[PDB]
Amino acid sequence: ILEANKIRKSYGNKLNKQEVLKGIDIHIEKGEFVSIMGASGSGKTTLLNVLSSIDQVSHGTIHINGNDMTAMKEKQLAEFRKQHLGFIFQDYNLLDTLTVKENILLPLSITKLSKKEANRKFEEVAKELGIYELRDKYPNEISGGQKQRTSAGRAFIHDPSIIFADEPTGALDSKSASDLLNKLSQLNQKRNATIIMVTHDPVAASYCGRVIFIKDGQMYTQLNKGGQDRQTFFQDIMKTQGVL
Amino acid sequence: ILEANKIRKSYGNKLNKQEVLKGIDIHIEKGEFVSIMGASGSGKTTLLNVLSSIDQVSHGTIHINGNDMTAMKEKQLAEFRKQHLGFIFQDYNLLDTLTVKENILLPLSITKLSKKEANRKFEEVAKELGIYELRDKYPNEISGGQKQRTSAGRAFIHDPSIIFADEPTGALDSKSASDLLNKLSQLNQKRNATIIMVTHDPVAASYCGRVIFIKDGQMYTQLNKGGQDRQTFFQDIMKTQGVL
Amino acid sequence: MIKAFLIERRSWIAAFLFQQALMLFIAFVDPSISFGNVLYMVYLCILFFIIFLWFRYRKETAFYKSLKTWENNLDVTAINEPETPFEAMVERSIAGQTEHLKQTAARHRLALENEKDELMAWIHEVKTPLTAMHLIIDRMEEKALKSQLSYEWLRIHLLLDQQLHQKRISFIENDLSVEFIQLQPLIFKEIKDLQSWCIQKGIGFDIQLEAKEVLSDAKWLAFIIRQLLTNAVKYSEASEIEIKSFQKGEQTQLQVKDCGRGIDPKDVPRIFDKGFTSTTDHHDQASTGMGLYLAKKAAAPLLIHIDVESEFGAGTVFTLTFPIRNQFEHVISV
Amino acid sequence: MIKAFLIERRSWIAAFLFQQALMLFIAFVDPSISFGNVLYMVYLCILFFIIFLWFRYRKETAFYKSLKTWENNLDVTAINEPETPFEAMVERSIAGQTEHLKQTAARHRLALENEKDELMAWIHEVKTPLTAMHLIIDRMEEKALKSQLSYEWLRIHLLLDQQLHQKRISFIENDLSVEFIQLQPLIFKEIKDLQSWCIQKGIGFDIQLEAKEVLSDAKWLAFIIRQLLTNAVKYSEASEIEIKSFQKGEQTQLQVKDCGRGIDPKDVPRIFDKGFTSTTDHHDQASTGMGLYLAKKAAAPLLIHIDVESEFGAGTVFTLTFPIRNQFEHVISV
Amino acid sequence: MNINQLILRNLKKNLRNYYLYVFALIFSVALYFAFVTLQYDPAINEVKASIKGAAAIKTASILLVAVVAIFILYANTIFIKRRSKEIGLFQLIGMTKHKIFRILSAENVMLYFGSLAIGVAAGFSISKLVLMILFKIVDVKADAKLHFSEQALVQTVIVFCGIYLLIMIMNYTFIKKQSILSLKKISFFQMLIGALGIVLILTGYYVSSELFGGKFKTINELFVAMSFILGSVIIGTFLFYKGSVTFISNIIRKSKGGYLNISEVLSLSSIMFRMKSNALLLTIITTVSALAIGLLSLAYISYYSSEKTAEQNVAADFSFMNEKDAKLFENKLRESNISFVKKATPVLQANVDIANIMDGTPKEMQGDPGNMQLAVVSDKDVKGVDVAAGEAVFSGYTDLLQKIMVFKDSGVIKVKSKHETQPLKYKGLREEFLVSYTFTSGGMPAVIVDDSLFKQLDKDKDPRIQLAQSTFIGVNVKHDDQMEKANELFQQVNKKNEHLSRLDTSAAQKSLFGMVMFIVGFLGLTFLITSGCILYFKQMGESEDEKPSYTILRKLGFTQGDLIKGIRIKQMYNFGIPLVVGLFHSYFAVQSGWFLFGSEVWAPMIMVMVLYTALYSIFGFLSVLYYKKVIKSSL
Ligand SMILES: CCCCCCCC/C=C/CCCCCCCC(=O)O[C@H](COC(=O)CCCCCCCCCCCCCCC)COP(=O)(O)OCCN
Ligand SMILES: CCCCCCCC/C=C\CCCCCCCC(=O)O
Ligand SMILES: CCCCCCCC/C=C\CCCCCCCC(=O)O
Repeated sequence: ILEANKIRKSYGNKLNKQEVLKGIDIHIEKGEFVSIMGASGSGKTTLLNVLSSIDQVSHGTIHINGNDMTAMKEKQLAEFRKQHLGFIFQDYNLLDTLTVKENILLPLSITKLSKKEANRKFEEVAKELGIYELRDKYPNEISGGQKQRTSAGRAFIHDPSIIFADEPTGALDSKSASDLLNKLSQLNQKRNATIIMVTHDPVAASYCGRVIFIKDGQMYTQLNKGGQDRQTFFQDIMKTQGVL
Repeated sequence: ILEANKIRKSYGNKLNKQEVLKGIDIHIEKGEFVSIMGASGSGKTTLLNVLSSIDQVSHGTIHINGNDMTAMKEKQLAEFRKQHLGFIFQDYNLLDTLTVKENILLPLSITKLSKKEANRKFEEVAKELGIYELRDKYPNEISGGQKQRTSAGRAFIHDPSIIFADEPTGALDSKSASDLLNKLSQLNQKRNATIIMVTHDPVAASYCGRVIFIKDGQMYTQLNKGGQDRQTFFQDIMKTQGVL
Repeated sequence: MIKAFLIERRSWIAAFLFQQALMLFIAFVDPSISFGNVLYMVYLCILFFIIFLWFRYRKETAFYKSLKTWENNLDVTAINEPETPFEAMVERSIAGQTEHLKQTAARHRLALENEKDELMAWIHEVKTPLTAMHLIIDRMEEKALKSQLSYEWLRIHLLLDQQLHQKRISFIENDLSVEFIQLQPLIFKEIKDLQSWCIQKGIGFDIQLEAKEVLSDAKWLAFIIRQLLTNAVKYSEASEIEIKSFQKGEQTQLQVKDCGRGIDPKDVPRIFDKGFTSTTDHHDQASTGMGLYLAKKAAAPLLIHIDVESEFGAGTVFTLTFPIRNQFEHVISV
Repeated sequence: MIKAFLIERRSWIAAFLFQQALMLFIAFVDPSISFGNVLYMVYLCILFFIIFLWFRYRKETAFYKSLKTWENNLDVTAINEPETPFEAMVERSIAGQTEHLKQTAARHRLALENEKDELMAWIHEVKTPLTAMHLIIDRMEEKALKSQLSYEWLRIHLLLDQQLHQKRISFIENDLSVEFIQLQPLIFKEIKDLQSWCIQKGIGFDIQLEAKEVLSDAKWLAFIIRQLLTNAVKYSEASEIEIKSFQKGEQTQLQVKDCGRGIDPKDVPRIFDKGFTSTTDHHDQASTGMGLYLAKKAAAPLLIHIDVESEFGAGTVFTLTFPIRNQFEHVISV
Repeated sequence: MNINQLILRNLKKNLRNYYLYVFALIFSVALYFAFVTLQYDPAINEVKASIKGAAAIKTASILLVAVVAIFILYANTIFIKRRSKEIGLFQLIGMTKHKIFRILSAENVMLYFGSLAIGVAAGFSISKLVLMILFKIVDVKADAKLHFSEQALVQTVIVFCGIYLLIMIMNYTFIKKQSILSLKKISFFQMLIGALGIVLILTGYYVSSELFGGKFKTINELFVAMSFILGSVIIGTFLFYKGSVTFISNIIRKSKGGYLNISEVLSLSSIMFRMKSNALLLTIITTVSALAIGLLSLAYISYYSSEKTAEQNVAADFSFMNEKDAKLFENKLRESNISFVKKATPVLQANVDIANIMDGTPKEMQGDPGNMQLAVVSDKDVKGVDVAAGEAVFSGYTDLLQKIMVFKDSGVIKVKSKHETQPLKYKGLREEFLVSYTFTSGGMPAVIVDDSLFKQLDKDKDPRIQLAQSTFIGVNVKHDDQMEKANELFQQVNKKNEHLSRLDTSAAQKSLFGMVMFIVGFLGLTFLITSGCILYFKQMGESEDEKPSYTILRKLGFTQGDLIKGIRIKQMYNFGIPLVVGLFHSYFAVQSGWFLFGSEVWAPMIMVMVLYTALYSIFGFLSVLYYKKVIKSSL
């Protein structure tokens, strides 16, 4: 959906200046699960800040479903991102003083929607993510995987189009990580929604359909999978990450 | 050395009863490198968990080294699990603040073996796994194929009776996978030590002597290999997997 | 739990209050001790004691409320983990009683398994004699007495098969096997099994199978066909059974027609009920009235609809609607 | 349990000590109040508090130790009636758990009795057609075919009788009826019942009964005698079975002897075990091997001693020692 | 979602976590109200000393309010940084920056004002206990009454309202500054830093060991050594935490080899990683703790020896300089049914040279060494010794002057008479005193000469340095009787209060130092209760930022019974290291000028240090409780 074209971020703090990004070009379509992998020190987090409209940009044209984030004001941009985007972070941000249901229903409380639709949306999300039985527990007494699954389900209650997601595997073991990635892949197929993961773990990236390797200007290689069986793709991504 | 008869585990939410073990009976002779593999919705992981002391038995009995440990007790079960049954998890589980030698020597510090015996044991163990040149590195500086070897050395140092390996080579490249499997086979060959290993990769399990194909909580035949080369046993394993 | 806690601890409170009352009372008999200062002391002791009582209340009245929480509604794990030694023993006793109940349940399960195993032992020890008797019977020469003996043997064989299928309807879930079935060999086998009844009752078979391939469970389909043929033979005399199979849309249907007495319309919807026996004829007492119920129960997972059309004095029509081929992929794959 | 009580009530002791310290401090800092009277009061109150702690210890320690003795013992009344509300709550919870366990156990037992009754009804409805075939088939003409059919029917009837008595061995005590029994007519009836097998195998009988009258129950004794005769016939080939009954002292001895293959001495002690089958010949696989066990178990309430004397290659002697008449006096009265 | 419910739930969560903050607020408000009520009481005027008595409570209040304000502001800036994830999430959801302010400011005003209202009501309740405590350190037989003193209410309300206004202004800026974001090996520098820190601290101690005595023989050199020592000690304390702990811990770690157990793992990791970050905080805590302990101990040392110094300053129970006043006092004592002992001894003010007798340095000038003023008395009037010709005996001990001016063995003393000089020798030094401090300069001893020699010295009697009265008419009293009646009789003898008694000086000294002891003790208690909470909060954060480690360890076989055992040692080291350094600072501060105050030490320091350690430990245990709470929920 979004188009990356000559995306650059200005700098110039004190006297020393660095340009982390030196040319960015991506053209992707709905129903994709791209992973923008890379290397340490390449400013991938800076790419998240620029791409997620969190940090203001200076050069380049980016069109979110035909809408450019430089074509409106800061308040309008904030409303656009709050009504058309969703976020998942490395560490879950869950209030302790609320329930597993109220945590998921908090984003759609200010919009002033009738209770029945919100209840139906939570019901279907919790059933399709497998936490409906934990309907009214507290985040104090649930496992490590369920907290991250709840955080992921929070970013699906308002039906967005692009799901930005920093590394959702930092504080999870292998079983929970595999379960969460399987749930995300199931979410992608059912409802059309673009997911842009950014992680440097080949195990997490092997679940995707497209991998982009950023060296200094995001042009190193581009794997495409196509018809692999989640193991040959794993070896391919390992070889590509090890060649450099 | 292991002996279980009519084991049955009922995992439910006190509202729905879904048994996953249907009375599995297994015999393992001391000094055998057996494997458990088959399907993806079975209870082989649960079978490996219940063979150890991490999970109890709802119906049946298991004997380890003749010593019955089915009646069980928390303070007794913890002591038994600490004094035997070395484990190799799927994850590295290495303390980052400590070096490569402290992690190996830590489990042995609750026995007070002075210093000379501990140094001699570490010398003997590290001479065979080829990590002796890494006595002072930190875990955030060595490759991803050596932390698994360090974990295996940790599990092998207090000479337990039965060693439970749970998907050791699941997140490694082919070269390091083969190296680690060869090291495990050599260690088993030299000193008598039973290893029970759960794998999803046929060439990883080709190094074994016996294979058990758990299917839907049942037995579904057993292989024995014997006096055959690794290649023919590999092809037989692949064909048997294809039949299922 | 204010009143309960106060009644629980009404001796320590009395001890402290008696202490301070004595301190006040020794102020009226000793001229070397004033009154205002003693009042001040008692005032700084009352305040401290009140605060301490409130804190000890709110700490200690938790476990005995969790106990009432767990008692009847739900949440077997409602009771809080013990912190003081006294509550630990209560928790241990409750857990011990619960595990004793679990052990009793396991013993009852073992007893049920043993009883069921003895049941199959008797089943096999009875099923061998029927085969032996059939082998012995297939050696005779006379007509009428031998026909009567064959009728009795077939009746007992059918009854034992009904009993075995009733036993197996509990484990049909783990025994289902769906494959292509040829209707003609199955119908011929059922006719051969029921040869003696048809010979004695003078009942023929009209085989007109436009459709020759069906998709269901072969064993249970044969069971249903045999039961329908047996019912038609028993409830009809000097009549020909017309068995017609035709393809309607994408689903195959099989029709069995008899020219017997028929079923009264008031009892037609209740024919499939368990244990139902008609009071129209005294001979219906010998019929167990269990074949139709078992057939309907077994046909439901096979996506086969059973319909009955009976008119008194005309006959009865039974039709089985075989499911579509595509509907079994969801059963094989899941 | 001293430590377990002094660790559970540390807060109140600490509060009391702090209050004493506060009183002493405020008395010290003020010139009006003296400093000997407060010290004497502190000493006296401390000793009284020690006595009070002992008194409080006694009751609660006694009750809780009684409760802990209740949880693991064979005494359900070991729990004392609660005196404080917390113990009332604990007792109420335990009573509710016990009530639930009793309800579920009673439901389980009643259900299982229901399937047992249904199974018994099915057994009756299965054994009746055996009598139907007997009535139909007692008209045969050919000698060899009739002999074979009679042998098979007798074997099936013996199996059904063994199953019936296995079912009734749980209520044999409720079926006992002491009466005088004429041994000769019963033995003649048993011999005539086994006529087909002896005709097929050429087995004769010698009857020499010195003792004619015994005191026992008709049905169970007849069942035991029939089982012994059936075993003797099955384990013998073309041999004459001799039955001798003579009075030895005050106890009646009944001897059953056959000239068959006998019983191996190593297997002699193990014949009485349930389901024992001789491995010498494969023809014994079809035999249940439970008739001897049923007879031995039925002989115990009848106070009848069963003796075995067997020789390999010669035969087996079965001896039944009937009890004295006066020994039934204590059983009949109760 | 009914924001009121969220506010209430947040407040309920806040109360059960930061309860030490509430306790500190209540204690501070109560103590401030107590001092302000005590200041305005008209009964405070019975405290008579050099300082007025009602003008020291004002200084105590002004000192207390600043400490309370600093503690409150720092605690409230610690609290707000633990609520950054919530603010970031609320900004992502869609709330503005003028609603988060209200949401997390309405759940704080209720807590603050509840504490303020409760503290006042428990402050009218301790306002008489404070009075009674004060009227026992200074011996006064008055009475204390219970009242309200409404001025204290106004002062307390105004002060704490101002502090809360500062808190709110500080909070608003942080909220209006947040962005939507935020949602090894030893070098050659740390070694030098640690070495410099230890060397500087040791040098400071060694320089502080000399001070009063030896060098620094003026007023513009001593104030250089004091500044040097203070600066060196503070800088050494600061450099100790940055580098000198990492060095020692690194040596200890790379001395075991590779064999480490659970306790060593936890302790070494925690200390090495975290003790460096908080370097300015621990320095302040250590220095202020040392200052408070040292000042309190010195005040107690001075107040302890009042009886002995009063008995030493005046030789007899009463001292008289005028014959008319002495005879008047004896006349009033005649009809009081009290009998007395009177004795008089002439005294000669003569100067001699004793420059050859000290073992120190001639540079200890303190007057002309050839012109020291000494008191000369005969031997006939003395009833204790029988001296001979050419022999001189001194009087008194006066521990202070011994270190300032050491005395050697027998030498020669040249008498600086008008036109003659008879040499004598120093026989020995006594310990009793025979002349009041009026005739013996500051504390200089007095010489004893033979009667025959005195018969020539009094013949000389050079009138150049003689005092107003060369006589020592001093009356004594009989065995223990009513001394107080004679005390007021003596008081009314001198309307000009020119004579000296043996009770008024003691009472004045005791009052003057008792007030200081009172003030310093209460400020020290407040500082202790203040620092404990800050350390507790820092340890709370440290414990919450280590939960993963416990989870990993709990998979290899270790149980909670070992994790808690290791946590015990960790907390012991963490709360004990800042205490021993403060104890050493205070102990080396006390044992350098103790002789300037009293004559007996080791009695006060042990008591003060024991009290401080007990309170510090009772603050220490609650951290172990919190760690036990955290470990359980890390399965
Ligand atoms: C003078 C020498 C001082 C030395 C230092 C002593 C300090 C040590 C002690 C403080 C004792 C505090 C005792 C209470 C601790 C209990 C911990 C706790 O959990 O309290 C929780 C509540 O906490 C509170 O409300 C504490 C608020 C007041 C703290 C205690 C202070 C009372 C008044 C202070 C004394 C005033 C006079 C002082 C003069 C000496 C209970 O759970 P919950 O919040 O109701 O449940 C949550 C609902 N979902
Ligand atoms: C000076 C008059 C009294 C002032 C108020 C008292 C200050 C608070 C004292 C203690 C509060 C009660 C302590 C809480 C109970 C738990 C203590 C424990 O378990 O040991
Ligand atoms: C001179 C007086 C000394 C007073 C000593 C006080 C002793 C300790 C006082 C009370 C401790 C209360 C502990 C309650 C905390 C509960 C822990 C929790 O649940 O968070």
